[PDB]
Amino acid sequence: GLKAAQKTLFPLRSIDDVVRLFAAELGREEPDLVLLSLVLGFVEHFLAVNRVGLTYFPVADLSIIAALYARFTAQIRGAVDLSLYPREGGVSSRELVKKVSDVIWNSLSRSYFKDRAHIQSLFSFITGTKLDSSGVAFAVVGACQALGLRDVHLALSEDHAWVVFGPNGEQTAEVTWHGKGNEDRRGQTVNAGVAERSWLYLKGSYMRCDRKMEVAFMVCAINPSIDLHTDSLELLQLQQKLLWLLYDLGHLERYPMALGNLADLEELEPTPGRPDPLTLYHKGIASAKTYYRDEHIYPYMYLAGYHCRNRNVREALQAWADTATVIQDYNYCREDEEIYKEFFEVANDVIPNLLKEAASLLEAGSQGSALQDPECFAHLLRFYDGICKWEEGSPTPVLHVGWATFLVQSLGRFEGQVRQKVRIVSPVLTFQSEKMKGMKELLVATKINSSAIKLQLTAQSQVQMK
Ligand SMILES: CNc1nc(NC2CCN(Cc3ccc4c(cc(C#N)n4C[C@]45C[C@](NC=O)(C4)C5)c3C)CC2)c2cc(CC(F)(F)F)sc2n1
Repeated sequence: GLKAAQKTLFPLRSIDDVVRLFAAELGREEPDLVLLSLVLGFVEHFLAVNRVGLTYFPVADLSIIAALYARFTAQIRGAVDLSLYPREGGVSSRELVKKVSDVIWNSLSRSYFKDRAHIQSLFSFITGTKLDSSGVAFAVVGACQALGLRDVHLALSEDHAWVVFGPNGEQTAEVTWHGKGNEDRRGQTVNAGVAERSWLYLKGSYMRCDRKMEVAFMVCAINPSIDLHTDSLELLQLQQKLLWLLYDLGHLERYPMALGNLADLEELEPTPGRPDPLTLYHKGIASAKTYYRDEHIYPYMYLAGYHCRNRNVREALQAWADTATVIQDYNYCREDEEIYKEFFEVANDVIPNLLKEAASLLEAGSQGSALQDPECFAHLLRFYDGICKWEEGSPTPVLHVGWATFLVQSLGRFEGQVRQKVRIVSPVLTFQSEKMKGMKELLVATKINSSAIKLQLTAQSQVQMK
């Protein structure tokens, strides 16, 4: 509106007052995305971007928030003439979605760093004319809500955002850019990306938000970071309390990564009487299995990262094996580089460092070490197997020799007597990838044949002539 009922809690003087506003909006037929994003962006600005003069909490006065809200609605309503886009059947047209996208896009500053922190909210859009990639998609949805377009909703993969709209909510439209140096596809469907089985479009198992999930998205989008070394405790608390509010209302049920975010916040500062982080990570994985065909990678990464921080090598390896079992059924496509980077860093930095410490602890007499557990060797092998299977049939390759030395080193952290205990069948493990099937006979030698492993992992045809 803003409607009278939306104004009664102002001024917001504390974290808890912001939570009360979110609770009130989430109890309405349609929570007001523009109001909520402006409030979060205002408090984030004064808690993380500029803390000069902060004494407790940046009071959000109604006059200030209402003026920002009016700037947004005036910009959208003045620029989008709905009479040019008649709404057949109470649903929106592709041309109307494209117009809203164009209005947001054309408002942005001509040159700025797109990966900056704190450019996600409508506060940033209004005051700085800057948005990050997914911020543009959220702003399009908020503008559509402000215009009365109840069918336009945010769609989210694990690395991109777009909109759904139209009859039955069945149309898709790109509304923002993805990554750096890719060609704009605004206004097009996501069908080519779904059909090519890229990770970017999740084989179609992406999130189709309702309004409550769009509120969850903006809460996950809070960025508490003040600088590289410092987070705002106030914004961490706000994000944590808002995620618990959403959790209790059922609005995280279909949002795996939000459950992982909540688990990470609980690990940092547990809330008495709430579930443990592990329970929450497992709920995020359950959500992905239940609603998204177990086609998401990050729920397992969140779990693996917790185990890795807790130096629980066995369960970290299991969770990484599970990430690879998801990725194996994708084709590695152009624009999937973010997930390639995660696997590369896990394989070639994180696992090596974890196993190096495990080896030192084993030398010092550790008992029950992952390095003496053949099931942990099997998890390592299953991790590589899924990456090799991912590569099969893909338009771009995954493995190269820069992976091969780390594989040889990690395999060799397990003594041959441990490695011998895994039965590879066509502790028991079955390989899905042809690369790992051919590597089987190299996996039990006391001194692994490093050159042969490298040949098998990279499918290198030849050794040096001379
Ligand atoms: C909360 N809601 C939420 N979150 C989203 N993305 C989150 C994805 C996970 N990251 C953290 C992160 C990043 C890498 C990690 C782990 C855990 C592990 C593990 N193991 N790794 C791999 C590592 C270990 C490494 N190296 C040294 O340690 C990092 C390699 C973790 C938790 C934070 C953002 C998105 C994206 C959307 C699409 C958009 F809208 F944006 F278009 S919607 C949306 N919603």
